[PDB]
Amino acid sequence: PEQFRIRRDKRARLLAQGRDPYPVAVPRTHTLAEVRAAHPDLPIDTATEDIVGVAGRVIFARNSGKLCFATLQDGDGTQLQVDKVGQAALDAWKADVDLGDIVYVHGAVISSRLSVLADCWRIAAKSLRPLPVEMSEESRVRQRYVDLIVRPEARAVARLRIAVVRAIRTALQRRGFLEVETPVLQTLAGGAAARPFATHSNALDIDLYLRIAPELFLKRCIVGGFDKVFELNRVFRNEGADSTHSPEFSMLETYQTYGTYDDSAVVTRELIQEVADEAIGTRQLPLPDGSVYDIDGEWATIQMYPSLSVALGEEITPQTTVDRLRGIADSLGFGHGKLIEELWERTVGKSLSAPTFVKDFPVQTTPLTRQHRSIPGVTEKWDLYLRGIELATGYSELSDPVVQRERFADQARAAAAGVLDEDFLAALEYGMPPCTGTGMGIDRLLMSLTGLSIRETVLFPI
Amino acid sequence: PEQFRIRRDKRARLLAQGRDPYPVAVPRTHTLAEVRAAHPDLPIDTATEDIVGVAGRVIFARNSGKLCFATLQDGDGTQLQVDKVGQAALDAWKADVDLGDIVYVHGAVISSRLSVLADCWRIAAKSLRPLPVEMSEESRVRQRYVDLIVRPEARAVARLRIAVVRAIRTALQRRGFLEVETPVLQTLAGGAAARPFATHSNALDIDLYLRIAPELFLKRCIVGGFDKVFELNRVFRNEGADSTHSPEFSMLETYQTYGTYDDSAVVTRELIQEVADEAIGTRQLPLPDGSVYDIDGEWATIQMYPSLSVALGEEITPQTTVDRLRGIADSLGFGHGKLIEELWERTVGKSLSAPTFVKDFPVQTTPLTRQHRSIPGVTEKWDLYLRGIELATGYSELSDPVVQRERFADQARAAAAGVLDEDFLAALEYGMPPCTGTGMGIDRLLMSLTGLSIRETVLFPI
Ligand SMILES: CCOc1nc(N)nc2c1C(=O)N([C@@H]1CCCC[C@@H]1O)C2
Ligand SMILES: CCOc1nc(N)nc2c1C(=O)N([C@@H]1CCCC[C@@H]1O)C2
Ligand SMILES: N[C@@H](CCCC[NH3+])C(=O)O
Ligand SMILES: N[C@@H](CCCC[NH3+])C(=O)O
Repeated sequence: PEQFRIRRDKRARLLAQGRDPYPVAVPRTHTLAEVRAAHPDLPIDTATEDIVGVAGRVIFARNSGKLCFATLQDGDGTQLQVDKVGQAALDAWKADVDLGDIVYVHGAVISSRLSVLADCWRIAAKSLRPLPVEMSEESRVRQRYVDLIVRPEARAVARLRIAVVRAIRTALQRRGFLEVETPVLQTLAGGAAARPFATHSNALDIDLYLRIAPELFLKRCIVGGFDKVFELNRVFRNEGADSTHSPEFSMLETYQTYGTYDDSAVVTRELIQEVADEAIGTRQLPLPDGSVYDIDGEWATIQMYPSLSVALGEEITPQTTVDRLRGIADSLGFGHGKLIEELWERTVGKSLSAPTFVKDFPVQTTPLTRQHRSIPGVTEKWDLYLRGIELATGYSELSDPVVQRERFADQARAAAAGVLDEDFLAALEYGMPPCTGTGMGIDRLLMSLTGLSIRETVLFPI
Repeated sequence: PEQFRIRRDKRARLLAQGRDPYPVAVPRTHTLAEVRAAHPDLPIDTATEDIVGVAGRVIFARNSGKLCFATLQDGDGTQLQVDKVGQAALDAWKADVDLGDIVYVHGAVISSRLSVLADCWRIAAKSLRPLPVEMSEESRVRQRYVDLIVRPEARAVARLRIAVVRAIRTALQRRGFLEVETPVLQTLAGGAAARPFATHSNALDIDLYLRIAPELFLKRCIVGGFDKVFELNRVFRNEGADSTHSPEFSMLETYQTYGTYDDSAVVTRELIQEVADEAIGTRQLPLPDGSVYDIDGEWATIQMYPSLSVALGEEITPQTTVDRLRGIADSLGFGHGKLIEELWERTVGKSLSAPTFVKDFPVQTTPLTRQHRSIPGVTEKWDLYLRGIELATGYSELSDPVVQRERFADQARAAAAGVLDEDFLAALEYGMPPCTGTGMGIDRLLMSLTGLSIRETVLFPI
């Protein structure tokens, strides 16, 4: 609290002295990593004539006499510690240097009874705030910058999420997918059931809506002649937060002409497995529960109605009235579809461990997905539940316009108190070849793979 | 207008007949491209026993007698045209098929006095809207889906923008950069001078601000130990539209520890050149003006004050009063910095052809960029003007906090009528190693490379 001020003192009396604590440039030559990787086994307490210039953060100090010792930590986490040139050197070192301070050092590299000793040295930046040694998982998230410095785990994760996301891109691109960019500000926001964030434009004297999802535009792409498209990026759903939900988040969507939810469920499996392999290296996923979640080999596929039927010891179908459902609903603790999914989730959903697609969903609650090819009353959507998390949905995509138009009229009357995406429908009545969309949640993906909270999967939330 | 209805008729009387015009699946085996690429020179009017199943869009028809002919166009643009099985076949073909209709065909492939002839065939989708044969550059943008189908140029561009953006990622990643993701909804929006879009959260009973730029968060990353970071993605600036300006757009930012605006100007050059090469294949850039813009080899670097001095036949410096500037301003047609840039742009800026960085900018108007190392009164920012477009800016980055804090107080009093990013400043007073940010505009990048309007560079604007 106090030593805040002391650090400011130390800054001032380096300006007026004309030494620079925020130098433009400082001729670093190697990363601590690069040093390590060059010099694995050096005979301890022998020397080598590799001059280098390295920068780092002083995190351990042990100042004593003619000689000070200190740990330098590259930002990536790597570590290298530190007669030679000048006593004034030592006095500045002793008097000027605190911890959390960024420091360049020149010199040759040696083994300690692996450090370096100084031709030159200089401050690259003066911290006017000492690093704390514990911090609340909440304070942590509010100051990720410190987290990242002091807490290793923050580092690896941040890097992982990145590694994963590269993995995804690598994979889709290997399969001949083209990443596209579609609007975020939209005249009306479609592609999912969520309340949008609305904002005012000065330029058009109108409101605008942050995209809850890209599907409608991504579809317009397929129309326009895209074989295979994805768009990995952020969506905004104006609603509550919870372990699995957060109002802005990063989402994959995917679309493949000439293929069905059967095929896309396959891709989605391989996709996820490739990711694990690229970014983690095992399909036997370690967890803070000491446990290991296996995701290798093949994954089960069950139907919603069937699997639910077995669960309630009773046949349930598209046919089953609301009253029956409602009643069964009560026996345990709006409309048909909503009840089926509720019941399904509430019974079969919860119970699952290993990786499982469910498929064949109540039409009532899947207006964008095609009617099932043989079975009446249902659509060709899957969900994919992975270690007990709804991670992804695939669809055989509703290409028919008039069906689709109807699909909305019903949805629309649903919340009336007395406007459709006419352009989207225009799009469809130009032709849209058969295709299967997926959607996947990137935090849930990591969460599902790791057991980390949604608050740890991303750099900066609130 | 009328033939709208006829197409709907044709749809209905295929449902009630139990044939399907929006089939879930249709067993395509090859893309028209794949066919072509397999069968270059086939002896014309000879045959081959490669059965395949291909889909396409019927765009040319010539129905006549026992035999109909029609061009099929893959979405990517490729083309293949089309006794065998059944007369009913021909009757459906004649009666059922219109243009813009998506069509699967099975059979073996042959050379025409390169088409295919039909084992099987089926509709994959029925267009209830005929393609128009011209359309306004505005109507075009409002229905990109049609544009893409009927207008080749729409295609290539869409693909280019994608190719470019992959190029960028390829390049940065080759140089050891890590793409990150930072908030879009921000408690206050910083990183540039623009009015934000504001939106209400239901959850927090508060307003929120769409990011005008990532710099502040991207900086917090560098603090946290990122060596090299970028973030390619969308920003929102709540302001006018014009040939170079649009309220939501896609932007690269970049940050490199231990390097200066000198270095980043180098990267930015190589980056741009690599892109051209990957996505275009020449640095001698063809244009609708018949002309060619050369971007190869090295590019000029001039200083703002100097270059302006020469322009007005008079010495201008940090020192030059507002009154003088204002006066010179009048001689041709707020504050110091604003005048210098205005004058510079208005005189030297306009005059440039070949690719040129300007550097050494008035501090007044660059609060985030470090003070120049030797020269007083200026900062270490460059702009990069490419074929007469402001495409990119680099900075040697202001790491000092107290300076930075001050920088804002001045900015803030500037628009007072009587709140700073305290967290950002907190971040900085933990330490931020010397580094150089860039920012680049993706549409301007393409615009600069091609001569295409900002309205053609993106898929869906308004
Ligand atoms: C990380 C928080 O993720 C989400 N937050 C909200 N608020 N809503 C959704 C997710 C998420 O991951 N979603 C996915 C969307 C595609 C299908 C799987 C899943 O529903 C919805
Ligand atoms: C395609 C429209 O681009 C822009 N629109 C607005 N409204 N503002 C800017 C751009 C753009 O490309 N910008 C760039 C930002 C980084 C530095 C170069 C350039 O200023 C600002
Ligand atoms: N739009 C879906 C994702 C794609 C589903 C397949 N078309 C969602 O928001 O969940
Ligand atoms: N934030 C800048 C781009 C990065 C400049 C370098 N720090 C802008 O909005 O133009």
